[PDB]
Amino acid sequence: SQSLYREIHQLISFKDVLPDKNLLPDWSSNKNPCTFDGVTCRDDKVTSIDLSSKPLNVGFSAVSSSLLSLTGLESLFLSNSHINGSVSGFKCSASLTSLDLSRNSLSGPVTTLTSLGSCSGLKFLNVSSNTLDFPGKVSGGLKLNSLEVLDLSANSISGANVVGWVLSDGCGELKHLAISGNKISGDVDVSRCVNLEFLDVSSNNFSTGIPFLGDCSALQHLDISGNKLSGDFSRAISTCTELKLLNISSNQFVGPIPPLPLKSLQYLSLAENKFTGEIPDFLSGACDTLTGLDLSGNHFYGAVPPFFGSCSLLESLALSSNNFSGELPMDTLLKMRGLKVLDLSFNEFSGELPESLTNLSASLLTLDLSSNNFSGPILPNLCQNPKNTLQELYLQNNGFTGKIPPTLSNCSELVSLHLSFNYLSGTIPSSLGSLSKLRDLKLWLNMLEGEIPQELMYVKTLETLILDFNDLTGEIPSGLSNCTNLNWISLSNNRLTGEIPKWIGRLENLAILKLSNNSFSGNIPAELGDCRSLIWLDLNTNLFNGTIPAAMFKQSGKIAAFIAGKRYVYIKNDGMKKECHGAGNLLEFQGIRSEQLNRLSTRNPCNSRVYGGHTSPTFDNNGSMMFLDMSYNMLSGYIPKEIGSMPYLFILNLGHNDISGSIPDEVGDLRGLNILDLSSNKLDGRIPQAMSALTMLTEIDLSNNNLSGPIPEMGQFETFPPAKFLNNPGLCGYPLPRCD
Ligand SMILES: *[C@@H]1O[C@H](CO)[C@@H](O[C@@H]2O[C@H](CO)[C@@H](O[C@@H]3O[C@H](CO)[C@@H](O)[C@H](O[C@H]4O[C@H](CO)[C@@H](O)[C@H](O)[C@@H]4O)[C@@H]3O)[C@H](O)[C@H]2NC(C)=O)[C@H](O)[C@H]1NC(C)=O
Ligand SMILES: *[C@@H]1O[C@H](CO)[C@@H](O[C@@H]2O[C@H](CO)[C@@H](O[C@@H]3O[C@H](CO)[C@@H](O)[C@H](O[C@H]4O[C@H](CO)[C@@H](O)[C@H](O)[C@@H]4O)[C@@H]3O)[C@H](O)[C@H]2NC(C)=O)[C@H](O)[C@H]1NC(C)=O
Ligand SMILES: *[C@@H]1O[C@H](CO)[C@@H](O[C@@H]2O[C@H](CO)[C@@H](O)[C@H](O)[C@H]2NC(C)=O)[C@H](O)[C@H]1NC(C)=O
Ligand SMILES: *[C@@H]1O[C@H](CO)[C@@H](O)[C@H](O)[C@H]1NC(C)=O
Ligand SMILES: *[C@@H]1O[C@H](CO)[C@@H](O)[C@H](O)[C@H]1NC(C)=O
Ligand SMILES: *[C@@H]1O[C@H](CO)[C@@H](O)[C@H](O)[C@H]1NC(C)=O
Repeated sequence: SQSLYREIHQLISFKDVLPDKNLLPDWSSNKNPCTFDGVTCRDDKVTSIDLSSKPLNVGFSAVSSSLLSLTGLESLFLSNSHINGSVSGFKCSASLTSLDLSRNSLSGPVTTLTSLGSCSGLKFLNVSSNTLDFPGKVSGGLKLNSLEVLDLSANSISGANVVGWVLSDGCGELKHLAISGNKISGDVDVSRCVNLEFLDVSSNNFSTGIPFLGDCSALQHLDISGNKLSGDFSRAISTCTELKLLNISSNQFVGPIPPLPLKSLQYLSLAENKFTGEIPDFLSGACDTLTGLDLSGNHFYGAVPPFFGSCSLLESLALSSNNFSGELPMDTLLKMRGLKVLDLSFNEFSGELPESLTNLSASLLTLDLSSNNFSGPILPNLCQNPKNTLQELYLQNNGFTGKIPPTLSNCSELVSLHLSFNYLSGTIPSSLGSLSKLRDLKLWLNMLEGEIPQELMYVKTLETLILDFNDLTGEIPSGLSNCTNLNWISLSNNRLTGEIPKWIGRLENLAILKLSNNSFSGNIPAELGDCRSLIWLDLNTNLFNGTIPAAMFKQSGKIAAFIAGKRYVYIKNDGMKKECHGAGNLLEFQGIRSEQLNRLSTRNPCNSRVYGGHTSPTFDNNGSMMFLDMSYNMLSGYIPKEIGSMPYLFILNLGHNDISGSIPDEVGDLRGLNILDLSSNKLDGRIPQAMSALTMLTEIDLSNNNLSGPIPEMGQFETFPPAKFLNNPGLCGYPLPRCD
């Protein structure tokens, strides 16, 4: 036939316009397209093409001209295919049923989509994750009332009543409308869309009316989350008898939980609003079907009602960041046969942990009790129940006393263990070495004693070891060398001894090493220079000595930084108190209230400058050290000129050592430098004029040295007070007295 002749010539013309033709190596002239990778055939005819996640790097016009006009083509999948340009008029086969152009670079007004009316059989359209917008006046209509499924999410569509524009020429056929992640506002009226099953208008700019749903006869999924809505959503959905998922989270709803349609409800989220009061008894009506409940981040209080025992299907219950109280309602929890995630964090539950909690160890995946006022010991009998499934145990920021139950080694599925901010005494059980899947061990701010267990070597998966603020002793166990995936080691504020092992150069995943305020000693191992992920090195307040090895900077410019997305807290030191040392403590802060930072004050001579966030380096490839504090040690000799080879270095603290020689002119290359402390050393010579080039300095200290001659007049030096240059006899020039 001709369509066969035409099919093959159309496919190859397309292949030929690709900048990297090597992309479709088995597509070739004089070969049957039904044997081509990417192609689906039925009865020797092409029915589908899927070139998704291939970087075609071509424009839509190539697509519409070569592919969309193919006789008999039923679907075209081109997600994440580096297609750019915009849609416009073309000839389109009548059999084309589905078009997926998601995750591309289509641009232009969303009205360009109207030209897909050419495709008279088009029922499913995905253009999510592009840059389609809506310039100015919202008039006319999209004119694609034949669609069953339309996804316009994650575009650049900003405007009022864009939804009216989509539905203007009818929506009797529409089953699924998604338009989340834009900047759309105004009215949402889908009452004429009597077949609509799925509506997602989340993460937009709605702040007026609640969506009008009319009879709401087929609606199963309603997501209006991530807006600024308030008002009577209860009345709006009261007719929705088929509703399975209702997500109204992250809005501005206030008041108690109002009536809800419960007979079909599987997932409910009211999280991150301003709801008040107690959980009402009438919610028992969903217990036949409810699968997920989320009430987090409101102002709820009281206790978890008894009726929840009948919710035998409830898999996850999240109630964090409210004000629930009383004891852990074990009587109710134990009936929840299907429960898998339990999150009561950031409330005021109190009392000791009930013995019966040991049964849940066999059903739960996540147990999060962090940031409550629990007291007593961690259940020793925990994970007795053979076939322990528990993966995540979060008990941080409570009032637990006693030992860390070695028993915890029986929860053999554990990937994450956070017992920080408690009053735990005793040792770190050697048996934790058994947790062969453990990635995160966080035990900081307790009273743990004894040595860091050698047996940790048995945990190949270990990524974070956070042991700060305890009473630990002994040396860094050689065993940790086997833990090659470690990316965050924090041992500060203990009483550890010995040297930094040279095997540390072996850990090529290690981004953060914090060992401040201990009694570590000897030389800084040149081997640190071998760590290719290292961006945060804190050794302040120890007994280190020898000279700073030039080699430790060999990675500069070669660093790519698995460390991001972890909640941290950075407590900046004010030079006000002399007992307070270092630039500042970077600390892990998952599941802990900042209000409880005051717990540190019995363990920390530091008075109040707090920087929150989630870890997030600034480069992605070819960066360098970002933080280097080696202050308050006994380092000597001169500063290597390779010190200047770190353009991402925000902070440099070498204060309070015995460093001598002159300041290398290469310090002037540290263009990202915010802080520079070299105070209380034996540095001499001149401040290099090269340092006039730095533009990001917020703090400098060069006081208590033997520096001499004039302070550089250009750059930022005139900006700092005399105090920063005191006790340098040969030193003159503003902010000091003019030079003789
Ligand atoms: C319109 O297009 C967008 C963009 O493609 C699309 O959104 C994406 O949908 C997919 C699912 O189709 C999402 O990817 C999933 O992510 C979850 C975890 O968040 C994974 O568990 C899923 O993996 C499953 O399936 C895989 C096979 O593909 C298996 O290998 C795996 O074992 C799992 O079984 C799955 O990858 C994706 O996150 C979204 N979001 C994006 C990319 O923005 C959207 O659904 C389309 N719209 C319509 C109406 O179809
Ligand atoms: C390195 O580690 C050691 C070990 O933590 C650390 O020494 C400790 O410092 C803290 C903080 O300065 C000290 O806390 C004190 O505890 C005594 C009782 O032992 C209290 O009487 C003191 O209370 C004062 O401060 C309170 C408010 O913070 C006031 O309410 C009260 O009225 C007092 O003014 C004080 O809190 C702790 O004693 C020491 N412990 C040891 C072992 O010395 C050291 O500071 C760390 N070094 C650095 C540079 O951080
Ligand atoms: C309920 O809606 C919330 C809020 O939109 C969802 O949480 C967000 O998920 C999006 C991606 O869809 C993320 O970009 C946001 O960071 C999330 N926000 C918050 C505050 O968590 C949530 O996933 C929805 N629940 C369900 C089951 O769909
Ligand atoms: C589309 O992508 C190509 C390849 O980078 C580029 O050269 C071209 O200018 C782009 N077209 C538009 C409309 O920006
Ligand atoms: C959201 O809508 C309001 C009112 O229409 C408008 O003034 C504002 O610019 C929009 N805000 C955002 C985040 O675009
Ligand atoms: C939270 O609950 C406690 C205990 O019932 C109560 O005393 C306290 O006032 C509540 N907190 C707030 C902020 O209302």
